[PDB]
Amino acid sequence: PLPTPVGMEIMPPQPPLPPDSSSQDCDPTASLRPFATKAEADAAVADIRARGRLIVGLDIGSNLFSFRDPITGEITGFDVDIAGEVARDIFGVPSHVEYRILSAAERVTALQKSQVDIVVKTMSITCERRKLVNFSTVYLDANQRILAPRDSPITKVSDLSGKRVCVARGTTSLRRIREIAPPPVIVSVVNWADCLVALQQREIDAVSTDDTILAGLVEEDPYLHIVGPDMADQPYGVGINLDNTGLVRFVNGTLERIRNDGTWNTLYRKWLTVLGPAPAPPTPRYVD
Ligand SMILES: N[C@@H](CCC(=O)O)C(=O)O
Repeated sequence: PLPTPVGMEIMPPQPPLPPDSSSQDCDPTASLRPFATKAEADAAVADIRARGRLIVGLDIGSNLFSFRDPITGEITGFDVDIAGEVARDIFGVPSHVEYRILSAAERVTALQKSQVDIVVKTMSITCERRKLVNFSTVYLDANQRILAPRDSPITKVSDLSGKRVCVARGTTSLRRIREIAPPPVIVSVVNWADCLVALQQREIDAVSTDDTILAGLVEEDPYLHIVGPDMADQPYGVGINLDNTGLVRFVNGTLERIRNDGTWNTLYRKWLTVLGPAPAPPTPRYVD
């Protein structure tokens, strides 16, 4: 008897939402400059260092980003390795991490409640989210696209109308699909692996989310392919409690380091060559 994604919901039919120009960009990707001195940086993470490990929110439902490797049994992926570089800067080695398993829908609340130090879970930086949490500079820039079986006629956004499209709850992906007119039948799940299972069992017709995540689903199921135009920019940031500006500055120093010392390029080649040759790392933007 076939696996079933626990938590699969067919959403109530709703009229399309307009594309949001009201609060579109508050310049959301601009973040806080790193500390100039090593001593300042070490002081900003003294509490984490005293706790003995960095507590990182993510889940294991995003192949290539955060997932459990079936051979080693370890949580691994690009987001796991990004978080490990923060831990390296705090402790000297990347090993000192504890994961709190959080769905996409739980990222903001976990940060608000100080249940994790950081979220590294493909977290798009948006103006709406910046009212509630803080973010590092951009560490990867993705774009929303469409994933369908190779024999599917779906190749453009308008083809999704009336068809069953899967998104994880609590994502920008859902908001963007809610703009499509006429609407698709919107099926929501806990995580992106659940969308893959639904498609493999022909319970949906397509998945739409970050092309990075979709490429991870293609790696698991090469019967699928990515189609369609860029539907919405997705600049990933490390999510941080709104008031912990010192940790924002610290993480932004880590990102400056890995953009410039080759680590970012190494991590891209390690995980993301399905997307093509490594681009330059995203250029950071600073408010101050
Ligand atoms: N990156 C988008 C969609 C993918 C995801 O994070 O689950 C978001 O922050 O919601």
